[PDB]
Amino acid sequence: KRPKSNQDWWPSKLNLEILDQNARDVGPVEDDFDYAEEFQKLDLEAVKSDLEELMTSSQDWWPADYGHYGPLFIRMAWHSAGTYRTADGRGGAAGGRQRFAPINSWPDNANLDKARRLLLPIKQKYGQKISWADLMILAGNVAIESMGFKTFGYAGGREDAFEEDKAVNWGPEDEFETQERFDEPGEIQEGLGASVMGLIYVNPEGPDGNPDPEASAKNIRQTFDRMAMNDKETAALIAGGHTFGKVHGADDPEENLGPEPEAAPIEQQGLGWQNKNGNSKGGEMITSGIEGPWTQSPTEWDMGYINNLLDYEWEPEKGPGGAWQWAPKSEELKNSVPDAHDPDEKQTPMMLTTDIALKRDPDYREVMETFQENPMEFGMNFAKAWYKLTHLDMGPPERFLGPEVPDEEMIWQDPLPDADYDLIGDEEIAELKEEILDSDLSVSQLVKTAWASASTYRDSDKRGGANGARLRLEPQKNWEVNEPEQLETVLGTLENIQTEFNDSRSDGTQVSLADLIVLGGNAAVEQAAANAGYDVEIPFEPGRVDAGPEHTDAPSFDALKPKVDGVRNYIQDDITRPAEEVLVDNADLLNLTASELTALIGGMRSIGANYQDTDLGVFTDEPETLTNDFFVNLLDMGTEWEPAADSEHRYKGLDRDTGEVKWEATRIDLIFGSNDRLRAISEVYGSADAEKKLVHDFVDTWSKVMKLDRFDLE
Amino acid sequence: KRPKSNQDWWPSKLNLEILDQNARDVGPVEDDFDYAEEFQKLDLEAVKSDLEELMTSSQDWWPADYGHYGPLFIRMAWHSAGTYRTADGRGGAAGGRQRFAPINSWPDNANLDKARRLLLPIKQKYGQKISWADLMILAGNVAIESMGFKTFGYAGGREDAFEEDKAVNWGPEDEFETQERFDEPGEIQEGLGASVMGLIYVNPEGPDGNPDPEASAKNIRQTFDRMAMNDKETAALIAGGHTFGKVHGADDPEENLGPEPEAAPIEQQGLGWQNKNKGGEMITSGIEGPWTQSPTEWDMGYINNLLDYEWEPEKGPGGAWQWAPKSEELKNSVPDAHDPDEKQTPMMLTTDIALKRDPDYREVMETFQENPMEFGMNFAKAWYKLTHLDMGPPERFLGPEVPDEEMIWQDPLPDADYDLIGDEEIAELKEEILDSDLSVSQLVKTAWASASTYRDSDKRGGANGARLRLEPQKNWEVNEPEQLETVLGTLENIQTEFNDSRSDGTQVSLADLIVLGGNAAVEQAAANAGYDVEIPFEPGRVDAGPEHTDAPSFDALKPKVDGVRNYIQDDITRPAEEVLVDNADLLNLTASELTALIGGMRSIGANYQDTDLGVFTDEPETLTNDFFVNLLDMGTEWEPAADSEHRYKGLDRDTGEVKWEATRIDLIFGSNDRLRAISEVYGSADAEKKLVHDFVDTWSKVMKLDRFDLE
Ligand code: HEM
Ligand code: HEM
Ligand SMILES: [C-]#N
Ligand SMILES: [C-]#N
Repeated sequence: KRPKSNQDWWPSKLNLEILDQNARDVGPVEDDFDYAEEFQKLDLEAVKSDLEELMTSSQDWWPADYGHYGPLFIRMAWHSAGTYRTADGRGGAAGGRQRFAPINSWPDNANLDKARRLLLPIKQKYGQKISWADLMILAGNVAIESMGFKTFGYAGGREDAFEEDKAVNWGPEDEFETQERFDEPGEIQEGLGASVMGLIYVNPEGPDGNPDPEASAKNIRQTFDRMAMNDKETAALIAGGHTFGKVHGADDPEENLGPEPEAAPIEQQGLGWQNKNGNSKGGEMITSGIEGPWTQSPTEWDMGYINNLLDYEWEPEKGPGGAWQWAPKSEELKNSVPDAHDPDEKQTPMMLTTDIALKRDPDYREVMETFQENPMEFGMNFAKAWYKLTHLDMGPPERFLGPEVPDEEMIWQDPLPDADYDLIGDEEIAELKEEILDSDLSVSQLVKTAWASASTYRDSDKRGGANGARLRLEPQKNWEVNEPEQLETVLGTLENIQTEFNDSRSDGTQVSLADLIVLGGNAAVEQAAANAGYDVEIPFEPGRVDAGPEHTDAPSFDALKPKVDGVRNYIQDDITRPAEEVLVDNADLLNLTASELTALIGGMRSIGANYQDTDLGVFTDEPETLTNDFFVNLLDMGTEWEPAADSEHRYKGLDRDTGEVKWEATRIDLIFGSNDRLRAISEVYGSADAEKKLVHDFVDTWSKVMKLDRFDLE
Repeated sequence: KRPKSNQDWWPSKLNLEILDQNARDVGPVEDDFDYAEEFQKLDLEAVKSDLEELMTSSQDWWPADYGHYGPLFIRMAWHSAGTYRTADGRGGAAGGRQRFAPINSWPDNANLDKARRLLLPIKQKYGQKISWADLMILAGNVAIESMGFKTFGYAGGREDAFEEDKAVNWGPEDEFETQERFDEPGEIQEGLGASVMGLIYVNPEGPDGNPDPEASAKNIRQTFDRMAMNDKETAALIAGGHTFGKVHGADDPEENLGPEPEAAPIEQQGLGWQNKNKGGEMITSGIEGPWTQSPTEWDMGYINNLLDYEWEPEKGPGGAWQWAPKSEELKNSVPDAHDPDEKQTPMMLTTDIALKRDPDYREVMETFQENPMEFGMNFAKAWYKLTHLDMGPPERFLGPEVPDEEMIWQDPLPDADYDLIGDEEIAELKEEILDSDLSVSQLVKTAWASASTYRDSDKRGGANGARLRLEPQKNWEVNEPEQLETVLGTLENIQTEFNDSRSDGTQVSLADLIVLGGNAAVEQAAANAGYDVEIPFEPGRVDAGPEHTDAPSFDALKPKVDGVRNYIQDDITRPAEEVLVDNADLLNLTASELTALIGGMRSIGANYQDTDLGVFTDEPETLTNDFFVNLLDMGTEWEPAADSEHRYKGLDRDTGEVKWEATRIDLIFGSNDRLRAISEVYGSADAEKKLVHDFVDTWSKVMKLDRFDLE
């Protein structure tokens, strides 16, 4: 059978596998592979020409509807980007993970296995020059362009993943197509981007399977908001997308489709949902279980969707696949659309509950009305929304590659300004270092502020980080965890240094507050190491700039607000999961391994950079001195631990003999002495001759985090 | 909550996580870390001195029984080594994995969390110079020596792991202390080293919890045989071990002990089994009492108590089955473990009575009782074997306490009493091999047959020694005996002619010729494809003889499935691809290395019985990426072959004509989501050179796995 899992024996066991994913890159790609460099060698137009030709090259094993695969490719692209969540920046099209379980087998991705398979020859032809991730989005773009609508732009640069993202929690359900995340529409459990397990956003038949358009709109609005889209963008995307193609449900998928890819026979070679006698029979194609086209010309860009939806009355009915769908009352639309496969037959348009939701909901209705009255505005909004949808997880403008990248930078790219001055050199760096350390700022203050600046970075969607010094802007400047009042004091002192440095120059050289924050942190770490007798020189990369409020969507940064911060021993008093689980989730966003996280937390506790300057986990008699005291004292059996009475997050470390309170700590600190694997790391660092190693490892991790958003080396 | 793993949604999904463990080494240790070099700097005597002091240094949180922790440490070491299984070489003491789930929380390891904790100060004092794995065995040895019994030897060199071994299947049960693996004692499901989930070998109360000693003996016999031990070794180890210490069962563990370590509160800091209502009231197994009158002294006390008195079964204070003496001569004959002023009566386990009631064990025990010197030496030798079985060949045994005598279970190798060949001679032999009547396929198949027996679990097997030419390997079905003899015959003639033509004292071994021939053949296959590759070759392998080979012990290395040769035994229970992954793990391969290997190999064509299964190329013996290009071609449709148990047919989608034949070994690379992603890379237009180089790198890595003398 299967070798089982510790997770099965102990469901509550800390999920360190997510951090192990950061210890190596699976797949056959060399260590020195530079995708950006490879994509630069690609003839994008040649790939687009091949995709254009593919659009009308029907393959017998999956005949193209209306002789054009374009709509199928748009759906593939929308589903690829559609899993994105702003909460943690996970999901999305950046790694092409629709190709792996569990996403490749979600019911909502039924038959996209065939869509991706149609693209295999092109992928093989261009090889490493174009990733599956980039290719899936490009196919969607070419499809839209080939059907009469010029796209807003396209950027390459999405490097392919070779496995699923183990850190994504898709929901609490134990079964696909079920929901245990909301009681009332618009009240979905926080952190989730969809209202049902296994679906992209919402149920096409309506909430809980009920054809209730009004209620459907509530979930549509909430899920799209959680995917960074407002009402106008949402309506533009749905209407633009459903302007093309059709839904498939010749019969009930529950009884007519074979196992999803992960459960299918080996001879299926990665495909799934085999149709019982007729996978090539387009006339009996089954995907969602809903049947019918939305418009009269499913392969042409026009106002057909908005017109059919708004200019006619619709009623809920039961389709041939047993699913809820809507049909028009009048016969003005009866057989007004050619059959997707039978040239001698016609079909009547249909609408989904989620489409009717756009007409019933007052706010959405207003948008659709305006679009209908102004087709130009409809196009403008759809083009920009499609570009946003497919590029929002790619990070800053520097990561957007290729000849089709728009000249206009969008706010959702969190753009950084150019430095209109000369960068400081080694001499200046050393001077600023001494000046910051000689200020009224302490080592703890400097470390805390540099961490506050860099710690917002998340590798999921490449947002956040120290470049830009957005820490000094809304909303970060007022986040509780950053201690607003304290932060102001530190920033003012650094700004004064910046001013004095800039005014003392006579050659055009200047320094940004962004660089001073990081440089101050580095100087403070070097100082703490020096206090312990170790001479360390942290590599410093000058060039960070200071971003302004005009180019910062403040509300969008709320998603980067930490609920738990291990370096600062901050635990929001409202979190549901155990603090250490959040700690691991956050560590993943910083691309840390379990060993790096351990060195970081342990080293940090010897410096003492806690929120509100508490002594939680500060197991040392000499604060601001980088040593392995945290581990030596944490592992000492002479101390016994227990939960603090009349407390929520505190534990007391008592002398096992006298009962004298020796230390105080939180679960963040104690997990390193409890979890089997973390304890093995702690034992290494807490050994007699491991101090120097811990110092070097702490410094290496500190430097790594400070540089996470510096793509000036990509 | 926590993300629901793909294995939860699809229980039958391939377990590639085991190969990912070979892709990265978790933990903080340097990439260029050499434990052997570090252990070499250790003052072993100083560590032993510290351990001897520790034996009588009682800690208040786990007070030593009889004022000596020796017996507890022996138990810790026996449990560390005792999970070893010969079937796959997994389990055992070599990585100190008793420290990680699930082993750290098995009921049989109750309170060893305290034993390991007692060793923490010594571990911290010596740091990287001594691993936990080495320290746990050393503590057991020092315990034994301190209590009056000289050990046969000790070797260091076990590198610590930083996580559990995900490839070990511990059994089918879904609950600890239950068994769904035997219907009759002595008939345990194959591949398992214990009769119950969560126990080391057997249930101390008896099979299925019945105090039946005769039946218990059947499970003892089978499980110890699965851990490489015969009747004399088994009896010596049990009697020797139980000459020391006691079993703890002050009350029922089911209701008096807190959660095991993995389930315990964070404040427990890694410990578990917190006693609810500890010393005088220690509860570990739930069985209570000493076996002997002097539990911290080596003597004949266990064998004498067992054989010289009659015992009867009863329920003890912890509610478990144990045996009490029927005579009052043994009443209150032992001092209480925490109070020398009070006394206790000895007890025996159903598994000890098993040694007296089973005819074969009884004969051994009678011999031991009559000859203490025979008992002692059998125990000393078996304890050394037990604790060193998974360390590999003699070259891996480190330190000043390694015995000069090498034992047969170490799979020893003879020294090379001659000068090694150089570049010029290597080239000559290479040419000679290629000029023979041996084909590229015969050469590759033979080298693979030689190198592929290596398993990283216990470091047994591999091409060094040329044991492929000896029993039992020369007769294994997978090795095609008749065909193998033709190849070895030709290489042996080349060896003879070369060795005779020399005068400077230089010689070449058959072990080296087999590998050199394989390398020359791969190079030729690459050249046929237009690529010039030079495979690194390391001379120095020797030819082991039957006297360096315990043949029966090598049957554990016999493959049920061989991916490179597309061999699938017709009796396997698991799907072929699951066995393939299990085997790949033993060769330390990642999913990508396995893919490069199988795909490249199919273009060469080295199949068992020279079949065309998975050989998706029009030009065999030519190293290309044809396997991938053809496997991924949608112009081909696949279906199981009618009336076939392992075959599939690849048909032209627009004709129905058969284009190819294949097994699940071949098709999994085009079915599994992750393997397909790897296959797509190699089947791309500009990936042939990369595949050739990746195949060569993997081939070379496998050829050198047992060369413990490089990196
Ligand atoms: C409230 C959000 C949405 C829901 C519930 C939804 C729903 C559905 C369903 C049930 C299908 C048919 C699957 C099938 O049977 O073949 C489909 C197809 C489609 N969707 Fe949507 N969709 C939504 C949003 C979007 C967006 C945002 C786009 C793109 C900008 C898009 C584009 C398409 C296209 C082009 C097709 C037709 C595929 C084809 O002809 O094969 N959808 N959708
Ligand atoms: C059929 C095989 C064996 C079985 C069923 C068995 C069973 C047990 C049980 C149930 C305990 C008591 C745990 C406790 O309550 O504290 C124990 C203790 C012990 N075992 Fe065995 N055992 C076996 C083999 C061995 C072997 C091979 C050795 C070492 C060569 C060993 C040495 C010890 C020692 C020294 C203790 C005493 C621990 C102490 O005093 O804390 N055992 N065994
Ligand atoms: C939906 N597409
Ligand atoms: C048991 N040992």
